[PDB]
Amino acid sequence: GPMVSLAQVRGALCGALLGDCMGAEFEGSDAVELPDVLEFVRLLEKEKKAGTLFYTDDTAMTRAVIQSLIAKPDFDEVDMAKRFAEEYKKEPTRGYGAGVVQVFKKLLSPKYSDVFQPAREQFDGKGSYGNGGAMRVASIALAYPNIQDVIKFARRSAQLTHASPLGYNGAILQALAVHFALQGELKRDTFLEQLIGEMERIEGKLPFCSRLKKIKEFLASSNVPKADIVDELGHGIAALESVPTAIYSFLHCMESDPDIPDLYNNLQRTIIYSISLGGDTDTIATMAGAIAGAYYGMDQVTPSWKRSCEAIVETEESAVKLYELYCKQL
Ligand SMILES: Nc1ncnc2c1ncn2[C@@H]1O[C@H](COP(=O)(O)OP(=O)(O)OC[C@H]2O[C@H](O)[C@H](O)[C@@H]2O)[C@@H](O)[C@H]1O
Ligand SMILES: [Mg+2]
Repeated sequence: GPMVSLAQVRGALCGALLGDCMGAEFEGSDAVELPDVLEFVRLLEKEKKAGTLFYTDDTAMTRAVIQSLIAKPDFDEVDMAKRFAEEYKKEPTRGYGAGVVQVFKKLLSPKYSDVFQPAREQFDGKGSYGNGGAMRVASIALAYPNIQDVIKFARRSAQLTHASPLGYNGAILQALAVHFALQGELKRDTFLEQLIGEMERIEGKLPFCSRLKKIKEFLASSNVPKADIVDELGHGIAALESVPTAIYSFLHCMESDPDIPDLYNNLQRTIIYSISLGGDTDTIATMAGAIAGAYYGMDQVTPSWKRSCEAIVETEESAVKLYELYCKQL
């Protein structure tokens, strides 16, 4: 349908920033109540001062990825690794995982010449199964039209910290989700078909595909409890329990949720619903918000919501530069 607009590249970046900043406020609290979320959102819209919400590691790594792609459009993983590690070093308290810290320490030492190696040594050679690969990967889909490029650069961006296939395939799936959200206004069943299609290839036991199948099920039900969603899809720091959950959040909120006032637009709905799931609300909201931002575009990123976020202005700016990458690759 559409060729991809700047509105959609902005959409996706602001969506992710929103999901980070807002979901951070409920993170690690795993009983979250939708009433608390709505109450927070109302308070947010009335805030007199701007920039009251600070972003976390999710956004910090995101901006590193973007500065790398801008600087090295061809994709330079050494450059990207350098940016990750210096970002960590500049702002180490933004919320990073306890494991991934050790990667940044290693990459910052003279001791390593292979940038993938520290990630390979995580957890006894098995590598991290965490969602930190996925939480930052969106920009790959915004910079690279060609799905092949999206897959291999998602893998490789992720592999700088997440050496387990659980870790890097989560990053691929989340980057795919954004890719297809972008390519016109796809229908729910087509969107899933695409994702199952690509992940059956990439994976083939079949963890992500089975979660993705589980998702197909849930969208054929109506009034699915949050318990059931959390039970099957998860709401965890593990990529396997967050990426599919974020994807489900996005698809669900294409339609009305009886419990969320219809005066909230689709992207708002998506963020509110993500946070209501609890767990790692931060990373799930940032991922779902990126998919939703790519799909509905900037028009659903409301002035009252976005003015609350740290670095909103810089985010909007960076999207123009991402957009130019995208346009170059066509
Ligand atoms: N293979 C493994 N073996 C044992 N434990 C693991 C393994 N993989 C992960 N863990 C556990 O997973 C934890 C995180 O793995 P990390 O690779 O540090 O971090 P991230 O970048 O994925 O970020 C994950 C979230 O954390 C932040 O809030 C971010 O904002 C994300 O929301 C470890 O400390 C382990 O207990
Ligand atoms: Mg975080």
